[PDB]
Formats: sequence, structure tokens, C-alpha cells
Amino acid sequence: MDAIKKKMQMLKLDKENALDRAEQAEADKKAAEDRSKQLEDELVSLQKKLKG
Amino acid sequence: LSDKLKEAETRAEFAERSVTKLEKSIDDLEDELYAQKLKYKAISEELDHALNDMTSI
Repeated sequence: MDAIKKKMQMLKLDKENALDRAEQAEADKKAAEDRSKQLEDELVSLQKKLKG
Repeated sequence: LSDKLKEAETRAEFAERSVTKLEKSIDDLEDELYAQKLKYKAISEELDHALNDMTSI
């Protein structure tokens, strides 16, 4: 009984960790996408420059 | 002595009836408790299985 009582806190922590990890992964994905978009815009600008 | 013997036989028969009834009563109580104790042991084993399932995460 005591085993399940104290280990339930551990289960709660595992759920919270999975939620936070998913949140952080989505945030880092958004940051990576933003930086990729800006790099793409700079690459097209420099390609136009090179063509000229 | 005949009167006393008849009284003694009547009371002895009463006591025999009593022991028989008590024997059935104890046999029934024992069976009911065996069933309940088996239920409890099953509950405990299933709880142990549950505990290992949560530890498996």
C-alpha cells in the first residue's frame, strides 16, 4: 500500500515530465522553423544578388 | 434409580443433539471463512501484479 502511495508521486512526475518535454520540443521546433525561414529569405536575397 | 436413569438419558440425548448442531455450525463458519480468505489472497496477488505494472513504466 505504501509502495503504491509513494510511487504514485513518481507516476505524476513522469506524466508532468512527458508534458513538459513535449512543450519544450514544440517550442524548439518553432524556433528552428523561424530561423530556417529567415535563413531561406537571406539565401534567396543573396541568390538574386549573385545573379545580378 | 429408574427415574434417575431416564432423566440422565434425556439430558445425554440433549447434549448429543447440541454437539451435532455445533459441529454443523463450525463446519459452515469454516467454509465461509475459507472462501473469504481465498478472496483476500487473490486480492493481494492481483495488487502485487498491479504494483509491478506501475513499476514497469
